[PDB]
Amino acid sequence: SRISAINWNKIQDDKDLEVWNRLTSNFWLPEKVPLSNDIPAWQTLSAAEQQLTIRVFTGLTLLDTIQNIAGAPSLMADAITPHEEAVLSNISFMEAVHARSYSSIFSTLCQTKEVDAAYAWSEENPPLQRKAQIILAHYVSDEPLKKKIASVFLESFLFYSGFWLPMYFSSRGKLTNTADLIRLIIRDEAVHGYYIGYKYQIALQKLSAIEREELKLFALDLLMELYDNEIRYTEALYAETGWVNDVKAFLCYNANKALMNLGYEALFPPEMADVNPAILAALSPN
Amino acid sequence: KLSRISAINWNKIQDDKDLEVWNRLTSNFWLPEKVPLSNDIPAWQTLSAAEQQLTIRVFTGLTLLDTIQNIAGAPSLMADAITPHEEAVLSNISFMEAVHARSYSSIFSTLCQTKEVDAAYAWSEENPPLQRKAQIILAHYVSDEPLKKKIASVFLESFLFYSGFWLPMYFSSRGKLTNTADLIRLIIRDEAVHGYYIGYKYQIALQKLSAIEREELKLFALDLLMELYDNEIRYTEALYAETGWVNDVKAFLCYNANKALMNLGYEALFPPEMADVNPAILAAL
Repeated sequence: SRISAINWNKIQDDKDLEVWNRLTSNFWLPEKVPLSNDIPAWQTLSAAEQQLTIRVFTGLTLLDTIQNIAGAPSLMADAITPHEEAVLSNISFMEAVHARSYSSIFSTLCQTKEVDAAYAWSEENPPLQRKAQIILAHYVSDEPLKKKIASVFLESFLFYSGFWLPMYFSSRGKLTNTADLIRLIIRDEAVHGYYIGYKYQIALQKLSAIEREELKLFALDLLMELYDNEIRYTEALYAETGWVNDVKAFLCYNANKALMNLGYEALFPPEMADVNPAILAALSPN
Repeated sequence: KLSRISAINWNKIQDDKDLEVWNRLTSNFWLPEKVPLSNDIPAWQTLSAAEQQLTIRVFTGLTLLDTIQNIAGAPSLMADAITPHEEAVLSNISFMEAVHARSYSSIFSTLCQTKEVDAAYAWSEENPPLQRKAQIILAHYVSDEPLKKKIASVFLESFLFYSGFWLPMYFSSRGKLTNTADLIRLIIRDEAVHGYYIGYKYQIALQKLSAIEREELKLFALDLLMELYDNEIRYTEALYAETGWVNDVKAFLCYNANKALMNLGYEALFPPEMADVNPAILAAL
């Protein structure tokens, strides 16, 4: 028995139709955002701030390119309902839109030499290569639940973390339209992690207690590995700024969200995940 | 990073047509919800029990093909992309295939009866022709013959598919089911670009092969087209049996088989005498 025609009037899990409706309904393209209105704001940023922004965004671009190419697609083979497969094909597509959005921003605000140098930086940056390597290794592996754990960490932790910068600038009245575009990405990202995290939880109920325990420990070890590598990434990128400690706190905040999307309890105490209300205000994240 | 996957750069297009198609397909985004299907409810009851059943089975068969294209087709063409932008384009195509398929359940929900719909599904799960065409195309998508996969997908989209759109487009000319006709038009606006683009990439791949290999593929194409053609003929003679339009369809099958070959860069296989179709039908497409 091959493939059967999909019946959307035979939903097997109401969650599938809900996410499908939310994701498709929230469709958008970078051309829909008035990025050109940030050109003046861009001009008020220091040379150091401009480089920082470009490198950060190139980093996010790498992550979504992977999610578009290997991430979302590697989960489609593990879907437990035909409707899930359709939703995953929408997620994969939107990851392409997300990756494409950064080029939109580069075309509108930056100079070619400046952007090309950033792409060269991303090719050699240690922490960025390592994080891409780690996740990608799980995506090509044989263990489905580990692919989902990696995917949620990529979306609810690694990604969100890069959103601090546009959100900070926006709180200062700079790059407000780019910030709007990032909130469009977050609106998708929040649902992606939630959904994939939910499917992970269901798969867990079908396993022995010994097996759930092995995955829980795996989850925490992978998180600490990605977390500490993200701290190093952060300390090098924001070396100047004076914003390193704010970003770190943001990392812990999102790591807790990644964990709960997986069905686990928050791991970082409030004293480590205290995000400036200005960032939270201007945010609208998970 | 390193030599692994690199961040995609849309300001360094490697083939202008990748950007063109990306913009056209994303610009044409749509969902079945955007179509006032309900406005077709009245006209729907003006059809006999035979017509309704026929229609529902045609749409079920089409639903089977898109589901395949969404999960197996488009996705298998991924590994064969020759530019990063093509990969992103194929992911959009794969997504829209899910929208196409989902659209049919919308039509059933808005105009049919549960028992009546589940009837078509059981039918497709055993209809000899349908299961065979699905078996043929799907066998290629699973293999490691990149160019054959492209030939197969072009046949699945520019030939196998359009062959079912005839019916809905007739009602359009007549006056019945006008909103469903708008929907089908949206699916066609996508389908036409899909065959064109993939046929385009197929031709790029051909120039890189030896002269003997191109002839080999060129022959393989005709051998696959005919096998699906006769299997399609058997499919048409059955469903449209009653009605008395089988001839109209047999003539439509040939029309789209020539257009599918053109997407691959080949010459027409059926002379205009066999691939002729009512001007009204064509005027709706």
